Amino acid sequence: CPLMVKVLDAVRGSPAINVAVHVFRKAADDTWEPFASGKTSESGELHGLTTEEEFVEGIYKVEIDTKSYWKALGISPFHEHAEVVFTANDSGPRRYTIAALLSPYSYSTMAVVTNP
Amino acid sequence: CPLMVKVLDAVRGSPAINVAVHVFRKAADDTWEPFASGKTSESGELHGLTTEEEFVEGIYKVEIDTKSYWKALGISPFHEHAEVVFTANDSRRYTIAALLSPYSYSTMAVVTNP
Amino acid sequence: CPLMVKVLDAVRGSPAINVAVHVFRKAADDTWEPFASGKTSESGELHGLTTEEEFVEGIYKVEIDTKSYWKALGISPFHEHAEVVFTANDSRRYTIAALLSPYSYSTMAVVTNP
Amino acid sequence: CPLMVKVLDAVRGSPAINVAVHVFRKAADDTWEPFASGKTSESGELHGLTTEEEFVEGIYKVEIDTKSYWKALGISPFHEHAEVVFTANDSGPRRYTIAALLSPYSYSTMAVVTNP
Repeated sequence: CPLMVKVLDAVRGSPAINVAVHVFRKAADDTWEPFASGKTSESGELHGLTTEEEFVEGIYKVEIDTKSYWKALGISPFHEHAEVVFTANDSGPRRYTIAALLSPYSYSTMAVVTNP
Repeated sequence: CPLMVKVLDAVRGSPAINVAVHVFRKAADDTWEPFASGKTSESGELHGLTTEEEFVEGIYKVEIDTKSYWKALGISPFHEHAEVVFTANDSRRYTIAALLSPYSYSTMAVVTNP
Repeated sequence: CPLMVKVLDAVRGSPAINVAVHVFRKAADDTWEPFASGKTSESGELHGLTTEEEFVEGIYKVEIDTKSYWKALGISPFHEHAEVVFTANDSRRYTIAALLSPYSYSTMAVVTNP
Repeated sequence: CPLMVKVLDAVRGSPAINVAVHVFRKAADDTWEPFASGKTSESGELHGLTTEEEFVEGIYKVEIDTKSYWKALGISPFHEHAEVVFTANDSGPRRYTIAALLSPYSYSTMAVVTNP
């Protein structure tokens, strides 16, 4: 898995389930082009977004739709989403795990980058 | 001061000084319109971005230039920048804080009523 | 003010008010000796814990009573308290910040030189 | 695994490997009694600390020896360790994952609690 996203809920002490995630890649004309999307599973993880072949060098944006997540649990949160923007694969293929820990008025995000 | 931004450095345990911050407001065509900008002070804070008159309800984006901060320190970072996107609601002062590490950041909003 | 403690609430986006904070200093027999205490203010801050004369080099523990904070709000929390343990070094002011959620907390130290 | 500890390094974007972890349980006389210990693996995880039978109700303290970790990487960090203190199994057996994200002058800790 070259790109995996994991989301946790710091209010419940649980995976954040059914969180929508949209990935974009910056195009030549500097616009954000849709690249992949999905939703987190019961484990809070989203696998299978892309492949080694498709996940070329570029600048990527992972959008985690946190506001929709919170509202469905009865909470009106601060952020619209959590964005994670990074250059990927510029020194060759890597595996990326993007983690996000969510609270209504805060989030943390961490990346683990490993060489296959 | 309806909007203040504070940035901290978790590698050195210090304010993050001279960090560029850009604020955008979402326009009717869904594009991001430049709204305000500046650089953090020696206290890691950025004051005077906007005014009560000007800071109307809407969706705002605060972009914090973290990559350039780390690059100047000779540290290799993960993110291009940190982004904080939120809706301003009438019914208060917003403090957006960001705690920076090379491969992680934490952001928090403190919303208080005068 | 050589030591200040700030506590924030990530569920409500506010200062964490009236949080009990206890500071201990490690004694020669390795036990924790009560050193200072108080409750956070309406700004979530606790000032005046100690003085320059009294805050000598040594290992200190700051205990933040998070469980009681959440219980009063009717929210079920994970931790008994948050603990911040560190060595004071001569060669500055310490700000210990804690950002609280029911099953998580983040703590940060800002160490600055007058 | 009723109790697992996971540690990540926010400077390197990697698991925190070979981090010593000491677990204590509060005794009847309110002293901290040694309960289990170990070190994180190449994945940043520490498994096998205890068993369902041994991990009874109580107040537990997980000490993560962060200072020793940082010093060996050339960094003089702020904290002596990261402590995580919690009541466990007071409503029956649960599985606990304690995660810690480390920086030299900060850390985050999160617990995921699941019912078998």
